Amino acid sequence: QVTLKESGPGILQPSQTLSLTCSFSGFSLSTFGMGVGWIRQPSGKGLEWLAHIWWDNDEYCNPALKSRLTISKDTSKNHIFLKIANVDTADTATYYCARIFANYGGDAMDYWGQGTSVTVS
Amino acid sequence: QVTLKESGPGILQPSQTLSLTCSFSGFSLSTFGMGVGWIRQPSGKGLEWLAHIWWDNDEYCNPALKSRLTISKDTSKNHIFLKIANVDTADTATYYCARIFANYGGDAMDYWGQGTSVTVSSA
Amino acid sequence: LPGNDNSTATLCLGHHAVPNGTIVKTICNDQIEVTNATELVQNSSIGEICDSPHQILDGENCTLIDALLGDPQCDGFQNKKWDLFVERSKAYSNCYPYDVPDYASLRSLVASSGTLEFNNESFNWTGVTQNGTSSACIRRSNNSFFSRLNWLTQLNFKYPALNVTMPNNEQFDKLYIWGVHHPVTDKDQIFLYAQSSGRITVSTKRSQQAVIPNIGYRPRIRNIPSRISIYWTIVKPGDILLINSTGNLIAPRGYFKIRSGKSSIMRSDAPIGKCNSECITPNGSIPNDKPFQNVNRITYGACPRYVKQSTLKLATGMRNVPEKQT
Amino acid sequence: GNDNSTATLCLGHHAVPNGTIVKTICNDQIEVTNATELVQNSSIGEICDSPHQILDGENCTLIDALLGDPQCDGFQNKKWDLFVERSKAYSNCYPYDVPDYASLRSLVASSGTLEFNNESFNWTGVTQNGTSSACIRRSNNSFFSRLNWLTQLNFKYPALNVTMPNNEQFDKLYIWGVHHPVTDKDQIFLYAQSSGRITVSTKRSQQAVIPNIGYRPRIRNIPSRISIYWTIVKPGDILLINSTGNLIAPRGYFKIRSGKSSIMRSDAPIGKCNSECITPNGSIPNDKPFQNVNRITYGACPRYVKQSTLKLATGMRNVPEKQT
Amino acid sequence: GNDNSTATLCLGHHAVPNGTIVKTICNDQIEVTNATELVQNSSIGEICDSPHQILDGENCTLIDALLGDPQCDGFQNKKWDLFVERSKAYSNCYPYDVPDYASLRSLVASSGTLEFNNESFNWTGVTQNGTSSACIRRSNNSFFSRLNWLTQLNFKYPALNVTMPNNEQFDKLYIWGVHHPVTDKDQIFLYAQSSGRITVSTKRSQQAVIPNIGYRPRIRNIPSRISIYWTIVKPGDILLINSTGNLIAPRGYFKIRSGKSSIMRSDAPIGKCNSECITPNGSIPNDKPFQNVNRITYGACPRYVKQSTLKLATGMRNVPEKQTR
Amino acid sequence: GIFGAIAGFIENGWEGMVDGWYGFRHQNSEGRGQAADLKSTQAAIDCINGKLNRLIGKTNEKFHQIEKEFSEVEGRIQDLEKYVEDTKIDLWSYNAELLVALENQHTIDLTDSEMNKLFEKTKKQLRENAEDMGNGCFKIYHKCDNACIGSIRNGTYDHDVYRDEALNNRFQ
Amino acid sequence: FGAIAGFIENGWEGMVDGWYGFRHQNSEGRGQAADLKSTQAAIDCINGKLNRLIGKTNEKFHQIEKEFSEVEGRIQDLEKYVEDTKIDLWSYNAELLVALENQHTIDLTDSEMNKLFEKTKKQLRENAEDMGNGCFKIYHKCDNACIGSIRNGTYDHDVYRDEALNNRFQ
Amino acid sequence: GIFGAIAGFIENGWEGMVDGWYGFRHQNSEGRGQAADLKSTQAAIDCINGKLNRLIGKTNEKFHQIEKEFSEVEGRIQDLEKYVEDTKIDLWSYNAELLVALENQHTIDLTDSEMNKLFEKTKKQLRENAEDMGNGCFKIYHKCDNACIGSIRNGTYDHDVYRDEALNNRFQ
Amino acid sequence: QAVVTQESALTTSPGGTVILTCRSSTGAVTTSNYANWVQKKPDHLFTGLIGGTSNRVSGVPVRFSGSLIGDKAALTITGAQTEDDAMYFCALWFSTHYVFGGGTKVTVLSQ
Amino acid sequence: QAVVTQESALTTSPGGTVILTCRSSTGAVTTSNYANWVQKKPDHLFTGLIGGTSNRVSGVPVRFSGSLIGDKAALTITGAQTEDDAMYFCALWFSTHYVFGGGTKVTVLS
Ligand SMILES: *[C@@H]1O[C@H](CO)[C@@H](O[C@@H]2O[C@H](CO)[C@@H](O)[C@H](O)[C@H]2NC(C)=O)[C@H](O)[C@H]1NC(C)=O
Ligand SMILES: *[C@@H]1O[C@H](CO)[C@@H](O)[C@H](O)[C@H]1NC(C)=O
Ligand SMILES: *[C@@H]1O[C@H](CO)[C@@H](O)[C@H](O)[C@H]1NC(C)=O
Ligand SMILES: *[C@@H]1O[C@H](CO)[C@@H](O)[C@H](O)[C@H]1NC(C)=O
Ligand SMILES: *[C@@H]1O[C@H](CO)[C@@H](O)[C@H](O)[C@H]1NC(C)=O
Repeated sequence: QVTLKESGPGILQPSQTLSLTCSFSGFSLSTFGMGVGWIRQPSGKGLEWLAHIWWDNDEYCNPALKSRLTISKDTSKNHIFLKIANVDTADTATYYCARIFANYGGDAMDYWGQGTSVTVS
Repeated sequence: QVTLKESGPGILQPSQTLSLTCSFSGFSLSTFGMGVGWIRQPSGKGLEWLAHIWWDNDEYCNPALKSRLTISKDTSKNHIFLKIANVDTADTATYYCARIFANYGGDAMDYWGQGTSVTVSSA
Repeated sequence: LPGNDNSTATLCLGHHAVPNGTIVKTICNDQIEVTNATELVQNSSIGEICDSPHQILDGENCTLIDALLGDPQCDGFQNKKWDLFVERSKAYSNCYPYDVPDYASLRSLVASSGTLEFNNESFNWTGVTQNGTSSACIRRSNNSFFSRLNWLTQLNFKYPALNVTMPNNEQFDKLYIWGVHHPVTDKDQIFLYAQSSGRITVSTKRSQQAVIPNIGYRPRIRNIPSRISIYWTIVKPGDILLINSTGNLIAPRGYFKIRSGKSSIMRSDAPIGKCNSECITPNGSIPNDKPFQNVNRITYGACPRYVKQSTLKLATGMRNVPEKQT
Repeated sequence: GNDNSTATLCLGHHAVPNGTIVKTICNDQIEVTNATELVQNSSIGEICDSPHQILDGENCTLIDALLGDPQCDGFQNKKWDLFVERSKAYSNCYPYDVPDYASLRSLVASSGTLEFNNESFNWTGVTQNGTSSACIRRSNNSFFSRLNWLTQLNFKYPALNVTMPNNEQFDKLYIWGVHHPVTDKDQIFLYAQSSGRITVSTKRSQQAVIPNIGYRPRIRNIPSRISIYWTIVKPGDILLINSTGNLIAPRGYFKIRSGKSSIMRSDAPIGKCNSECITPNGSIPNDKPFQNVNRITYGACPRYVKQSTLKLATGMRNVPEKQT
Repeated sequence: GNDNSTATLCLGHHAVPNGTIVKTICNDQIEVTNATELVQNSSIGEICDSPHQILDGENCTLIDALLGDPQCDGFQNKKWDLFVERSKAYSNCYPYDVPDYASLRSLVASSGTLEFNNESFNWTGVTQNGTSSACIRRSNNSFFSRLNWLTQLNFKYPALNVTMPNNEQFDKLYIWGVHHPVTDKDQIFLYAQSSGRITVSTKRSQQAVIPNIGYRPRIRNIPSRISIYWTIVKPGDILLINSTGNLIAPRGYFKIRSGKSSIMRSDAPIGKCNSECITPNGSIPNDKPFQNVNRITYGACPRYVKQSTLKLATGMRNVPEKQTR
Repeated sequence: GIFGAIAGFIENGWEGMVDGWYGFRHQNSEGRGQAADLKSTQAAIDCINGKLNRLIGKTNEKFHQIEKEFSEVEGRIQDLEKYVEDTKIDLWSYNAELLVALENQHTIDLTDSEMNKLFEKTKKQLRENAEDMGNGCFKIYHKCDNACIGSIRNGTYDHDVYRDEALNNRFQ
Repeated sequence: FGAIAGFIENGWEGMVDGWYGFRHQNSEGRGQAADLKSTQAAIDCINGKLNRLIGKTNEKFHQIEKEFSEVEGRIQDLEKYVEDTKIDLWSYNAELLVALENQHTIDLTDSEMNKLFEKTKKQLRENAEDMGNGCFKIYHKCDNACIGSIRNGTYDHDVYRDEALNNRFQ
Repeated sequence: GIFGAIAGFIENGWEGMVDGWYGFRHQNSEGRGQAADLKSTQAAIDCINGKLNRLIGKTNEKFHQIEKEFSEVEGRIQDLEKYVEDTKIDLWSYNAELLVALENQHTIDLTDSEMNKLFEKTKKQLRENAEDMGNGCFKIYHKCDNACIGSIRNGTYDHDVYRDEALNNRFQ
Repeated sequence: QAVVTQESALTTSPGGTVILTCRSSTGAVTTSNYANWVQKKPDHLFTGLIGGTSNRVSGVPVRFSGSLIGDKAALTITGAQTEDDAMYFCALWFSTHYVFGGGTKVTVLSQ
Repeated sequence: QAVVTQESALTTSPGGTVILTCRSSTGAVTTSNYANWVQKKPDHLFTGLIGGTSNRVSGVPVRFSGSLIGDKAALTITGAQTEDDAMYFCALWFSTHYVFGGGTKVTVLS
């Protein structure tokens, strides 16, 4: 079956770096036309999409966070790395993981992860 | 008016032969595009289509019951006969004989009979 | 169930088929199915021979050579032309016993002529007695001999040498049938030819023959221990037939006209009926519309070629694809 | 985006790098993948008697076995399916010849039977079992195992009128000879008469011959010749012999039948195989429909074609390969 | 012009206004543009000896040339490849009839050799070189050139026991005759004995004959006949002749070989061509694979058939243009 | 056992086609089209009788022949006469088998090819107004009654006057 | 007049350069030429027949007497019989051989040019249509330079697709 | 290499495949796959099998014939025996030549024609989903994975389900 | 074996729009499958609604309609009433037999 | 910044028809914007519903449907039930990134 899980520190000091690992099963990155998304919930406001990574090492990300966000992958062990530098109290949010399927006609975010809450203080 | 009636023994012993006769009026099997089908309901599960007979002596039945199902027709007295061999507890069902209309574009499952309850037990 | 619009059409084109197709072989396969197949061999016979196109002469226990020499019971075949002689297995000689060198040669040539037209000739026989007779060849309950032949015997116990000759001037060939009589003992040779020895010599302008009589004993047939060897000579137009002999001579009465045509001989026991057919076969008559037949190798007239195959099917339609579950 | 919905499914056919060459109706150079040779141009080199009974010659011709040559004394009452005449065959008996040589050799070999039965002939008044010093049988003088030389008696040679019927269900073959002396004195010394004549007859045919005294080239220190004649007696017939000299009377009769026996001259030795083809070169397999080893055959054996090889294509055209 | 983006690019095949008719496996009235003729139904009309040696008949048959007829003496020791025999031939010597004429004529025909050699037979005290009256050569009277007539020396006949041992390699053919007188009076004065017997013998075969006395029809004022027999001597064999009269003896032998020579009966003249076919009607080309001129043929020739014509389609279908539309 | 526009040459062989040999069968708004067709039956017929007449009635003349069976055993002459007919029967028997087998293959091949020419003749008749599902049956769009179908058999069937309806039940 | 055909409804005698050719009508007017691919193929199979027949002879030097003057017995009858059975078999063999190659030749040239018709049809996979009489209704207006490309086979359907589907369809 | 599925039924054939006589080669996003068809090769083999059993093992039994060679020389009788033997060899040699030269022509014609139906069968099942060009290959739409190759190999390929997706490629 | 799967149950208010589906595990659902829709009231007999995926049985009100929605067949009820509280079954033709689905319970809140 | 705005909340009875809108500041939405709707149940996970404005994610019921209404993207529900009470978002692609909307609260009277 399809299942993605998130891991994070949870509590971090201001102006630190964020390290999140997204582990997924049931689908391997060698398949043509699949990526994984990355969206966070500020727990009360609306969602904000930030970045995603495609299968051919092609990356798109939020223009508002070009200089502070770094996203990588681990094809062999099916792991996804998310890096956010210079954290702030605006980044205090519940962090979600999701997959995106690249088929003809458009993209679809079918299955999403459970989520990991991150608090900055 | 189009009406269909089912008749049966009701209570049968295991490993017997089930005989059901369908009585209908308002139409005849000599007309082109006319047929009568048998559908049973085990009273709680889904529907199971058994077989049907077309007006040109064409036979179609469930492949899972081909060796145990025999169905014929009588045009003179307007009757439909169905035989089931080696009955079991899974054959305890309410059997419906129904009219199927063969027209252009597909078949119409318009008219259905009231049905006849069939119980298979050794008590 | 018949889903169809009022505009969509089919125009399905096909061919015919039959529920019962004919089994017939080809060069690639051997069990292909074609609609109708026509037999190409004639494996059936009527059982009789009909003389509608040809003039058939029946045997009636008389072989061709016996009628040629003039047997008493074969006297009904005098000067009777024929188109095909039929010989019966019941044939048996009932006259003076005889044999001929090259029996198949004399039988074939006179069958090809197909004409027993015989003319009597007045041979200048001086110093002999003609019309010799035997007790084993009875005609009308009286002693006789071969009808076309002439036995010779002494007159006053003397047999002068015969130097007879006659020429041929007619435009056709002349066939002469003459023989030599072999005695049974030295007493009979003296008592029937007045000379201890004997010699026969006939000659034409292109060929000659010479026979010495072979004295001795032979098995008894029809109460006669002697034998007669009969030879045939062909005399061309303008030729001269000279015969010199001193005994053991069977004189010929005349000549047989020969020709070339379509006449032949055939041994069969089939009876004679009335039909309209050309093929003649020892089993009877057969239709000739088929291109092949397997009745018998012996045949006559316009006949199909003989094959050893019992049946040969020829397709006359197209391949059969019937049924399709209904 | 859109994935390219392209495909080829480009079907093809089998091809071989090494294909043989087969001629067709309108061309002679059309190579094929597989082909089978149709004619047989090779032989084993020996004759195998697996479906047939082969009787080997051992320098003994067929006629010498009929008459009883001393070197052919081991071929008494022997049948076969194919008679092999060795090219090394020679005569070691009294000089002789038979008019119409091919006919006597044909009917005897076709019958394939030398079951000779001694008959009850009653030649009296003559000294039979005549000797000859040119057909020695291992110690002394002999004449023939199937013939009897009829010599004179005390200056008297009575005429012989031996009659002997044929009451049996099969045809009888009689082999009787005629001896020709070299001098008139020899004729007088051996038959006591200056003239001779032999006449045999049946109910349908008669044979009469006259001896011819004369000189012949000397063979095996014998200047004379013997003429051999054969007579066939049908069932129910009677064979009558009347002669006054120069008669080589038979000792009995020969059975004559019909069958698949035949005769052929060959030099190949005998052997063991499994085939139904016998040729002078040897034996060949009969699987192929044609052959060209020899035109003489026996049994279920293929025809003789003139072409050295005939190749039938058992496959389709290859049209080599794409290469590079 | 035609700038409406329309093109045709039609394709087709050639045609001929005059098309011939050629048969197929079914309906035979189909038309073919070009066809070839297959059976040779015509002949030049004259046999030409370019590849082979043709010797003209000149009213002389093969046996008369063999026996040395006075009018055929020009064929002494002449080789040939096909002995053409004319239909105007006749004999001008002693009348003779041979037993098995078609056999002796055939083997000499295949030999293709009339090279005669003279062998000095040691004849005993008998008069040789008998001369007839009907066979004339330069108005001197003569006999057969390749034979020898023997009569009584003074009043006797010392019966001949001569023999010729053959020791060469090639096969030999001997032609010897037997004379049949007309009456016993002529028999007595000629060969000095009322009886007669001629016997030849080899190491493998023998031939026997007895003279016959009788009258025969008058031909060329000679009522007596001559019978000719032939004997073939194997190399290493011996020919032995014994006779007591009425013997015509050979002066030697004819060489016999194996080859491709034969005979042929025709009336066509002799010319010069270049072909490998000889037919009694004439010479025909061999390019065609079949012919029906005559069944008798010689050399590399097409097979004989019965059809008058046989057209082979060297072209294809000839559907007509049916004029212009 | 029902009328469902059954297929043609590559699948089935019809049984009700008795007057003709290569007939059509159309299923349109009326429904039935079993009928015969000309110039294709006769063409297949033409090669059939042509084989027959050349084979039936073509008989040669033989009057006098040698004896084929004998009652007395003879020498080389009887042996030669027996063989000279054995080789004649054997060669004629093989000629008969080779003829009828080769005559048979051309019969089936021509008949199959004759109908294939007929099928493609109609296929080139309608350029883009119809296609085939792959069973010798076409799929003709547009208002085609029996008169429209019958015009296809007889030759005149204009593609352009039926172009507008053809392209709407097609690629568009 | 115009609107020429081919294969269906007659060939023409206007061309004698080869055996199979082409005829096209476009802006330059009238055109006609022939190809040496199928013409050579039809020729080579035809002279393949005319080499095993024209020049093939079997040597025969000595045979039996095929005619007779006098009358004889079995010997003359057998010699006449052995000649009639040989002629009749050879007469049948000549008839069957002629009819076999006549049928094969007619079908082969008919079948071989159908390969030429199919070859030029698949080159115009959708740039041209069929007219039923051997003609191809080619779209995408173009001059005489196209006709050589068809014979050479260098016709690219992709570069001419724009005008090949505008006259078509719509 | 160049790949491209170069040939098949035109130009050259295939030499790697051994398991059958006719096969398929497809190129798509999944790579290259090859597999032979056991239906078309059966007819070609059976026709070839029909040639072998009809000639191999079919022999008549001849027992007694005349002498064919002679160490002596004779007249008409020996010459006739040589003539009747020579004309039998000539007729049988010509019969063999006409037999093998006709079987090869039918074998080559049938093998080309039998697998011609194999190429024609796939085209009739791709009435609108594919195009055809001059090397025997196809242009099959839609995206043709391992399922479409199997479906067209087993004959259970539906053109209507991917009918509208095929037309966009035909549109451009 | 060609199982047929549809929704287990559906709910709506009187007047709402209900779209039922009929899915086949063999693959695409086409007009050749001849989808048939039959409803079963608890006290009334079986009455058919749509035959041949597009042809409507005469007598049923206009709110019932059948069509093809993508890869599966569908039955649409526009403006459901209080009398539509009944079982709903679908049948598909697989060229040899008819296979009925598990059934969809369409419940309308009437009380 | 290409902000995306949706309606704040919607209320309906069980069985009614609900139409949602997804507006943006850049202008009209075409098929290249790849509109996506996702659903947030209060005690469950995010569930993708429709991708590319026409390709529905498999597993959801047939009631949900997305299409283009006028010049704008939209999502339609035919006959909502009491299990549809969740929070509905909407995504748009702007050729470099996904701008994710404000959300629409669908309230169903249970
Ligand atoms: C094609 O159009 C014809 C003509 O309108 C239709 O035939 C009629 O259809 C109606 C409606 O089903 C029937 O009540 C009539 O009885 C039909 N008339 C006749 C004369 O048959 C036909 O049904 C249409 N076909 C399709 C597939 O829509
Ligand atoms: C049917 O068979 C007969 C058999 O004689 C044949 O003549 C006839 O032509 C065949 N008919 C058809 C229509 O094939
Ligand atoms: C043989 O002939 C003699 C002498 O006449 C006689 O005694 C004897 O019985 C005869 N034998 C037979 C078997 O006939
Ligand atoms: C094409 O064919 C034409 C006509 O035969 C010829 O002249 C020309 O050389 C060929 N090649 C090119 C490249 O045009
Ligand atoms: C039949 O074709 C299917 C379709 O891909 C394939 O998977 C299967 O292997 C083939 N064979 C069988 C025996 O089902």
